[PDB]
Amino acid sequence: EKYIVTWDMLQIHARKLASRLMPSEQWKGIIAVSRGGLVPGALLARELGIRHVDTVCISSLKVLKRAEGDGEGFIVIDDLVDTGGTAVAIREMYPKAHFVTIFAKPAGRPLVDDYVVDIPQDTWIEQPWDMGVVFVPPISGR
Amino acid sequence: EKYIVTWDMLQIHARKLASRLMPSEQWKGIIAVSRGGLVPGALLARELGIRHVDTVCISSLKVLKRAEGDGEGFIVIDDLVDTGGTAVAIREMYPKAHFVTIFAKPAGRPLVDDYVVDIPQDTWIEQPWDMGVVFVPPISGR
Amino acid sequence: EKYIVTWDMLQIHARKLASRLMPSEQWKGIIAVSRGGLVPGALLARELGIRHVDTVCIVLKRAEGDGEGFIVIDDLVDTTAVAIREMYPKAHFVTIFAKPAGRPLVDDYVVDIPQDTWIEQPWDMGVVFVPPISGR
Amino acid sequence: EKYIVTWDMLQIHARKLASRLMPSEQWKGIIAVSRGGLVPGALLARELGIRHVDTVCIVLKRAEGDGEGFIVIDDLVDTTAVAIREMYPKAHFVTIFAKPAGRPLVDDYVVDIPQDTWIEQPWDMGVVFVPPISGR
Ligand SMILES: [Mg+2]
Ligand SMILES: [Mg+2]
Ligand SMILES: [Mg+2]
Ligand SMILES: [Mg+2]
Repeated sequence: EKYIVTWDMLQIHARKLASRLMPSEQWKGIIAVSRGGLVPGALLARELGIRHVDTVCISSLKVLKRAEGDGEGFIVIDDLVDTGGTAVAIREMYPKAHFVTIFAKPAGRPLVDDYVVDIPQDTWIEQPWDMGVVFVPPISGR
Repeated sequence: EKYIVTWDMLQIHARKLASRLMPSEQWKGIIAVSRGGLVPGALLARELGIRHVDTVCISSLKVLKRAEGDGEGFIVIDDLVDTGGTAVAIREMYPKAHFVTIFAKPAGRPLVDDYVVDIPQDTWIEQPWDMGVVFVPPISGR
Repeated sequence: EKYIVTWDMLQIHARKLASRLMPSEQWKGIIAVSRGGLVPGALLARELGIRHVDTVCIVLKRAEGDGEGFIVIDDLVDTTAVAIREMYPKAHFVTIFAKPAGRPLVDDYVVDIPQDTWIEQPWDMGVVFVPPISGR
Repeated sequence: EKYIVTWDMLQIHARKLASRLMPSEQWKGIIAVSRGGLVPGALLARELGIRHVDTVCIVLKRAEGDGEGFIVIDDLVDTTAVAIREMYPKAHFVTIFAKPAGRPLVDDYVVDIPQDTWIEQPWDMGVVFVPPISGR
């Protein structure tokens, strides 16, 4: 299937994830996995009152940029987790961080500490930053 | 739970329902149950190329306004179906129509011919026409 | 150049029109012009608590009467406004948008748009994948 | 009176800015000003295919260098723009919106808003139940 994630829905899932991260005081900062985790990370930062937001950039492996530390007291966030991605690398670099994602495919579940929505292994997900509102012809030309 | 239905999502569900109603040629018109079925009915009419759109109005029972006929060749649409509503009355008035809804609670499933999304019996659903985009304070005042 | 109307924006306009139509009690029902007026009509129905909503499809089908006590609504008015005007001579005719040529044909409208305006309504659109500007 | 910015509108503005920043190849990375510049930054990152995104939190945390080859982005610019200007003297400083007092502080921006403009960003909002205008 093709799972469409709209801006409003991503915000709903993010607020639900933020609620599970309370109390906010247990966190010192947030490390967003670029580029997928940037928007979810910004939403979490807004909800938790956290201003210390950093990034970790990894082309597949090549660490372009890395937030310092072991992730203790930090939340590391990405948009989706599955097998064959960068989840293992993230856990090795920040073994002390709380790793969360918005979405998770079956194979990615054991790689994160928490997530919001379950996605079937076979489902393609379209994120809002990759879409736009445009004219769509009607299904029937009647 | 509180199930939030955004405008974009309602449109996605509606297009998916329209796809199941193809070929369009098997339909002569659409009868929307007011007020819940008005928007879904307008979306279906746009997708199927149907311009003959009528309404059926029923305060709970009192038929304020009724589209004539027995529903043969017509699609009757409402937003949600459950027990204790007007589903039985609709089937009696237009026994020959194709009754569809976007959402269905377990108890309402056997009352309609087709629907798109399953909603738990205990879940409250907020439709987009009842909402708006407004300032929301952060979960944490940190 | 395209004048895009999103669901959120349409809803904001319909609510401005609703507040102008208060008190709701003065109305018997709403007649939506098919298909453009269906969504604006449903929005007014919700805001004004009006359960009696009918339609006019032009004449494939038409609501009874002369529109007395009724609000007739369409989405846009350029130059049907006349057919409605003569079919429901006693109705309060309103639209969300109005182009210069349609302004005198309605009793009220919310948004003024230029005559050459290329407007796209939200029911004709949708959220789809859009290739990035750079292929990098 | 409130100037509301929806996700859809912000995205349209970010894409206009992206097309102005082509070719993407001329850039090494993007430095987003926390937290306002995080979302506009992620949008530019996607449109320009830039994977190197860093942040400056003001100084709780700051990206290395003098901004050479980098795009520094914030959401709005009134009167930090100066701190950035001196921290990354060689960076291309851009914002989505700009109030009159902030205009000369940035190298480029997309939308001009009046100095008394009360702007609300989409990350501070959400879809919630809104009582109908009539209780009928
Ligand atoms: Mg990702
Ligand atoms: Mg209903
Ligand atoms: Mg029209
Ligand atoms: Mg800001």
